[PDB]
Amino acid sequence: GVGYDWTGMSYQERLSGNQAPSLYAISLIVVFLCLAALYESWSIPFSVML
Amino acid sequence: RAFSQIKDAMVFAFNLPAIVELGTATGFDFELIDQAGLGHEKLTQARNQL
Amino acid sequence: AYLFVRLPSSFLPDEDQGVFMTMVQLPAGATQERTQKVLNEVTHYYLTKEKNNVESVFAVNGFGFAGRGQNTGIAFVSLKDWADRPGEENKVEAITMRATRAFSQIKDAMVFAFNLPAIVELGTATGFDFELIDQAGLGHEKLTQARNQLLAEAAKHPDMLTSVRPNGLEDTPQFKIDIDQEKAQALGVSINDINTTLGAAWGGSYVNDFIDRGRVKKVYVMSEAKYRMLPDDIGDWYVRAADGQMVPFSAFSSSRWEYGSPRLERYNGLPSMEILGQAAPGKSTGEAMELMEQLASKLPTGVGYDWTGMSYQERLSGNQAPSLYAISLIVVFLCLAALYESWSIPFSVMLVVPLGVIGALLAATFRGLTNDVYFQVGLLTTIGLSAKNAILIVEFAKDLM
Amino acid sequence: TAAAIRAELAKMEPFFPSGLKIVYPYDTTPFVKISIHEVVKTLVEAIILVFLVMYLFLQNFRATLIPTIAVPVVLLGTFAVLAAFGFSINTLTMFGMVLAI
Amino acid sequence: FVPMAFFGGSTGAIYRQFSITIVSAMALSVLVALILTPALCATMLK
Amino acid sequence: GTGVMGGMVTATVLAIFFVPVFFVVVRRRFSRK
Amino acid sequence: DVITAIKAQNAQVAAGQLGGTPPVKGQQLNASIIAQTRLTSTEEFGKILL
Amino acid sequence: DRPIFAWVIAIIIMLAGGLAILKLPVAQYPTIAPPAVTISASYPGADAKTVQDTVTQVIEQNMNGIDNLMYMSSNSDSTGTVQITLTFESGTDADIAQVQVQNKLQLAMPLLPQEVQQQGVSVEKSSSSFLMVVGVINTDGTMTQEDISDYVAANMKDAISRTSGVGDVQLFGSQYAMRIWMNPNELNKFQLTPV
Amino acid sequence: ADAKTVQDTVTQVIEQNMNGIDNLMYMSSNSDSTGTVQITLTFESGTDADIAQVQVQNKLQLAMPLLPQEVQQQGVSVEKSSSSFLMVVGVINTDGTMTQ
Repeated sequence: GVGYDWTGMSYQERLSGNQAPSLYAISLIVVFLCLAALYESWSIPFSVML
Repeated sequence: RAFSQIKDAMVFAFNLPAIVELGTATGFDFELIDQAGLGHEKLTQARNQL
Repeated sequence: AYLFVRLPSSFLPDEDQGVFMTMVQLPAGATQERTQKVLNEVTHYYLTKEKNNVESVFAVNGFGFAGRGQNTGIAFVSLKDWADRPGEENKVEAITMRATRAFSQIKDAMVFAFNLPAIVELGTATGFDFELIDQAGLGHEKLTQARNQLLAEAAKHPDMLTSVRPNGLEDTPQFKIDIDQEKAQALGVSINDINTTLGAAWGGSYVNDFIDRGRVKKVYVMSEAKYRMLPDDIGDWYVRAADGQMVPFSAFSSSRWEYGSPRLERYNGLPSMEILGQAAPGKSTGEAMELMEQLASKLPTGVGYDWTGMSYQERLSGNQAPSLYAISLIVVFLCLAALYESWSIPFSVMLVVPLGVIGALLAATFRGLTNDVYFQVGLLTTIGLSAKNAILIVEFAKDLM
Repeated sequence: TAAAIRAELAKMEPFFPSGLKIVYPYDTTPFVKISIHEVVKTLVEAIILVFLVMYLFLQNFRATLIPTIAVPVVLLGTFAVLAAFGFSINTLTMFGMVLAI
Repeated sequence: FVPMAFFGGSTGAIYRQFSITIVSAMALSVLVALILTPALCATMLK
Repeated sequence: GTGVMGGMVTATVLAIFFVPVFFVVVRRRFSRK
Repeated sequence: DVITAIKAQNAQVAAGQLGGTPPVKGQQLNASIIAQTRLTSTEEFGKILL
Repeated sequence: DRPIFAWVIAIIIMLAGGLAILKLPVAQYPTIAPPAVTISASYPGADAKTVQDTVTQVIEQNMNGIDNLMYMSSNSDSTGTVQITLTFESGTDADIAQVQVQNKLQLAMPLLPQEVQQQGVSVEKSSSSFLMVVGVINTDGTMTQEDISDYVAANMKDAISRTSGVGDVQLFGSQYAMRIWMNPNELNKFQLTPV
Repeated sequence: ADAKTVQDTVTQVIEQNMNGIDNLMYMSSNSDSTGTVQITLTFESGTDADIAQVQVQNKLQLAMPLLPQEVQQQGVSVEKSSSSFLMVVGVINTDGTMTQ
């Protein structure tokens, strides 16, 4: 009969983690796209995205 | 240094964290709860044990 | 148009939930002992002769809708999955049917078992909820009579039928202790001392709070049930005087049985009893409410009428089906000339629409059913998608012109 | 709600003593878990029924792919413009999504 | 479609539970089968 | 969807040739003016 | 003495019930008890004893 | 018009479209409620006629100047309880039609007997329907009705009523109280009174 | 009053009435020996500082008379928190010293 809880601290739900991988995931899907708007194909999406 | 060096009672001198509060960088704030309905004295011991 | 007026409308249809509940109610001031006898007789049915449909019975005694009391009680029912009960005979549709039959068939007290109306509340389909108000400031007894008089003429119409019943009706005999103020003041007892005795010993008293193994809880003083079961127990209660000795009841009190209401109700700051009714197997609302309007108008002064259910307020199919297609029509008729021009096209399509609306009332009638708010969306897509069949041959052709 | 009435209930399960098995005599959740699973049905076998009936009439995988690549975009787009501005985001709009399908 | 958005009061917005969306479908269908579809036609076809 | 599929066969068989559709660019455009 | 005797006579009190909440197994009738009630007229106020 | 775009517009409206399906779980309905705000008072032991005159009528008297409002109903019961449900216009503000009703009661509060105060009084939002009934039953050393309903309140209920958008939690039973069951004869013997 | 009393007599009575407050994240308390206690209801980032204010006040408005009449008239207040100051403005004396 002791349990545990956090309030500080323990966010709640934020920080760099969970707000740095899914950030550049939805950034990437955008980044990769319209590197073909007037450029076309998968020809440009590697000439810049990396 | 000078305060904590020699004194009968504890003294700090923190810096204002550039906001209202919450989430320093690597900090945490734990909390231990009386769940089953034990005594305050019975709780404080588990606090000491932790 | 004939297949239309004959086909009744539909609100949002009474749909099965995979869970339903019953309704238990007892007569004039029954005990917690007598209602449990009925709840056990209900919890039995679902567990004995309906094992393959009923998952759980959550019988609650003392609950009941329209208010709690030692006279009500209701039971919640969980049903055995969805695939575990194949046929119509196996689900809420008719599970309630024998339940309503078996309960009401033989019983000393009334029992129902309704189905959850697929929402929170308000507006079934053809339902009504009347309310009779004390306007001039008559007595509650003088009001209840006009309530009975209205229930007398309304039920007097099985022709142009209705089904009307009130709420928590009763008016059960309540025991009145009549304290003689001057007889008590004579023999040394304080009035703010007898009432505390009669109050705390029979009703109970919230004295103070106390801590129980971690948290603050209540301290109630009431007294053993042995000495508060019957009117004769009032006598053997003793109250101390200024002399320093015990004067009992009856020596200063009077014992009388008298009628009173267990549930008084008020609509908008005025004393008002509620009456719940029906439409008729033939006519619905528009006339079911209309005849009810002046059944109250043809009785005792200071009575009035009001509705809350039900009576919307301002909605339904009416007023939200003619003006709907009026502003739909003005739009429909227009831009049947956007790139088509003139009044040439506004008849090549705007009245091609009654092809789709044909059945529709064939599908809605010759398949049982009734015109609902998905018919009132399907009837509305069989208009626009029919245009890509109509305005896409008048345009697909006339572009040859 | 509802996903969180269970939330507290989930964390107080271990501190329970002898014989505290929490049951569910009455719950609404089941059907909203189904009022999605039964309309994904009338969407998937709608799509299956879509690139069929195309092999009849027009014929060919290389031509039946075109009218079927359009259907995710319109559906995905419709539950995006529910939130838009200051209106919807519901079921019945997902049940009635099928009538618009 | 749309205009049912000037509805009643307790049948809340059941006709706006969609005179739109079948417009959020139609106009989006009008546009999705406008921007796309011609582009999907003359690519892999014949 | 019963009002749709029914509202279909009554406007996919009774519209395709029957009554209106066809009396539309012909009977309803002119015949008068 | 006028005031004190007014609220003493013109009073509405909440008494218990015949066959209350925790009953005796075999209790048949359940009825509410009415003791004093609020005086409603000028005549009843005139009869308030001092 | 040409190719490599459009498909990207179809990449959006599906990703941005599927970002709005991340609304999982998402509700069943469409809220179709002319909103209900209920006030609940409880005079313990008092009859139906008293609780009408002493609390019900006093509350209704103070219901002036509440924005919108459709009607006002009451249920003065013999159990010594009454609820007043103020119904508002479909889509008013469940949060603003709440505080006014509370702040009309806040001037009728001390006109109610101090027996009825401390015995509750509360204003909340209504539905009349339940999402979940969660039965805590015993399958070992049987605790019993009174023992269980106390525990479910002294361990569970507090965490519910104060969480994710709960209107009101009607628990099935009651938490413990120090009950003092008086005896009038062992009370007469020592010249004592329940007072 | 001591720390143990102010927990049982006011702190626990207030916390008992915290049911049905929209949103809410957690609830902390500080029953002190000085005879004071603060209950901080924390809400979701960007709720409504004006609507999350009135509900908390109107849950206390049914726990008000359950508190001793020694503690009432001695304040009770509900406000918005920051834990930080914009300005400290010291009024000091530089003549006929007034005193603390």
